[PDB]
Amino acid sequence: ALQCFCHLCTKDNFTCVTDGLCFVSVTETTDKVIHNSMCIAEIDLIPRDRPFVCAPSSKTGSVTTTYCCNQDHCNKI
Amino acid sequence: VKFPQLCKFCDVRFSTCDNQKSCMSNCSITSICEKPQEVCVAVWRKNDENITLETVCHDPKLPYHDFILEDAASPKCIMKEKKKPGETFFMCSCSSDECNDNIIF
Amino acid sequence: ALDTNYCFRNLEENCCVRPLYIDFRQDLGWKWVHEPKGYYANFCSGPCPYLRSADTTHSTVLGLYNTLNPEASASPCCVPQDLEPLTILYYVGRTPKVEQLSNMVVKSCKCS
Amino acid sequence: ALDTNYCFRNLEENCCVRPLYIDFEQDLGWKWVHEPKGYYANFCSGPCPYLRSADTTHSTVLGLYNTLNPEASASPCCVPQDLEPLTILAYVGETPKVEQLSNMVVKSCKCS
Amino acid sequence: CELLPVGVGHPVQAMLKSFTALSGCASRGTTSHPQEVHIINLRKGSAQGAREKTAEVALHLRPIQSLHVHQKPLVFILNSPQPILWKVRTEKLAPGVKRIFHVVEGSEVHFEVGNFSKSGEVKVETLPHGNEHLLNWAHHRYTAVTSFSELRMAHDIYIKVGEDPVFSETCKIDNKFLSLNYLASYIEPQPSTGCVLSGPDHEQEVHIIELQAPNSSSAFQVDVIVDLRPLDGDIPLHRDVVLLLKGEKSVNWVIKAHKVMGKLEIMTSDTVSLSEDTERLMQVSKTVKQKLPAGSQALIQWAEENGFNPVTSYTNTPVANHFNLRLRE
Repeated sequence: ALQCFCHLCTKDNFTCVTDGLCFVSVTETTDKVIHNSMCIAEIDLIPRDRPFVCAPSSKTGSVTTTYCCNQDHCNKI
Repeated sequence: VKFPQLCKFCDVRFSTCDNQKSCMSNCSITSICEKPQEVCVAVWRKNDENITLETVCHDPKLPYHDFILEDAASPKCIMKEKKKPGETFFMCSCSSDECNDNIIF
Repeated sequence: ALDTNYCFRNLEENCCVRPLYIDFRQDLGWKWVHEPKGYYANFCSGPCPYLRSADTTHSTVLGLYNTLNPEASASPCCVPQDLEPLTILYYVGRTPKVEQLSNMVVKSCKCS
Repeated sequence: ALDTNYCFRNLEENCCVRPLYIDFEQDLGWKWVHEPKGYYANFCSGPCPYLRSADTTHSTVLGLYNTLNPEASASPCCVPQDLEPLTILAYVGETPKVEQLSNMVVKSCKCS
Repeated sequence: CELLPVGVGHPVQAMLKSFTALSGCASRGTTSHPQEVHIINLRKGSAQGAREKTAEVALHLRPIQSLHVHQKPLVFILNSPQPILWKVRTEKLAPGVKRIFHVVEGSEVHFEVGNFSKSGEVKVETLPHGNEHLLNWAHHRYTAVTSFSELRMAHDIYIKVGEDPVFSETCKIDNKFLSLNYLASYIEPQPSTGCVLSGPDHEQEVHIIELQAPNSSSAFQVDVIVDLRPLDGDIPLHRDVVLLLKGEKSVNWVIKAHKVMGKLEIMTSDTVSLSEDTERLMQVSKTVKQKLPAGSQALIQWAEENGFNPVTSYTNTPVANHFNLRLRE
């Protein structure tokens, strides 16, 4: 399946295999930045036409860039 | 991956909005455009004493009822002075979430 | 267990199900759900004392440990055990679709 | 995955596996297990932000609600996912027993 | 479903695995002595099927819980009533540590890690059968014993080299002495009862395995290991399988399916931890914790009411903590 970076997987060295999408979210806090790169499977994509998890999630107060890409090892921006 | 947009899918309907700077579509159904390239467009015809509103996703690079949107990338819907023979034809193009649901004249 | 009937009938101070109503729009921000427009998600809260519907051996051990040393803060927490599906309706263009989001309704809770 | 490898080498605050060594007889009143005198149990601790290993749709929905409902006091609690067994040298009358004790050490803590 | 003893042809085989040592001792007094001494007094097993072939017995080493790496010389006096081939599966052991293997005539040393073979040795010596005489031999050439052990016929031997300070400064043989740092793991057959309803399906298979006792004398949760493999050969198989596991007590099932591909569904009343190897090869569904009914017929009709029919076979095992299942091609 697809090849995405899992910023929390060490055994496979930051490489998670998914049949859904690569998920990269950058959170901008007042003193730190957190990048949650993870694999999202097909059944977790609901609705498939426009999943809410991968749907845009830009809220007020926090400059969060939710971002799902489709290529292999693309979830890095 | 750019995903579809959130436009109302109301088709043929009857509304009582006119002579207003802005008004709401009164539609009850916010829908996900079936294809990522579609945009929200609302058509407003005022025939005699009958006013009909129809609002659905539109494929900008294609004519719906033989017309072209000049501002298909706009975020908010603005009704422009469309011309038809003896028909107060109006159409707006917006490219945000549920933007066709709010209508500004 | 700490099921719906028990937790919503008799007031308890330990882990249990607490009332919760979530509307897809005013709180979650979802703008694309047709019917229903709300549901009782429910959730589990309430501290876990020792010997309260043990989850696993590690939870039992931590409960006893805290009983003998509550100051450690290494105790089982309030965690859902059973979940049930939810059915919604969504409009894909002019052709509406009804889909069921599984594991949405919690029926009970356990200490872990 | 949130396990010992990443949690221990990083000063993580969220859900993860944290160190825990428990002396059986001293800290549990367990004289029935003669060896080991103690073992590393580990435990699950930390808050759960949005999209941190949430197992189910219910967990994600509760996390989203808490994110948009800061004071709702309904967020997922850190819980152990997979545990490994521990080997014990039990004493039954006069005969020592070597029994493989299960769910004794936590190696994966999730937000559920 | 006629309840009959489980034979060789049954698709489910149950085993019981335990760690036992006939006798032994230990001592921390070898701190002053230059080398540690460890003795494995093997004994002929109760099985009468060993006539011609010489059994191969392995060895597993680990630094004790208080040590990360063990480097002190490790002398293994391996008395063997019959010829045996010896494998040395080390772990966390520094190179260059001499491993002298005083073995009887006809016995040798074999390395799965041959690096220590340059320092390993194979000595042929006459050693007494008795443990007491055998211990006397060690002091007459080494002056102390770091640890002593007596074990019966087996195939593996777990040793955690290291001097535990809890033990004594002197060694005395006691049949009731046992410790984690020196153990021998054994496996024994476990008879079971059940019935076979349908033959081996090429698309979907369902077998019932009922466990009563995990062979635990304690009052906590233990592990039961499910082993799934092809009937014969090393050829991977593609199949769908649903397993109905019933445990009377609190157990933590462990799934180890080797050389299997496809889909797997496990429905059981007790928590399950899946082996890493089995997870990758097969799409094992996440089990739902459902209180199953009681009785063979109830479970059969229960599943038949959930669409998982026909059920391949039914099994019932009173006592075990290790289950095996073989898939027919």
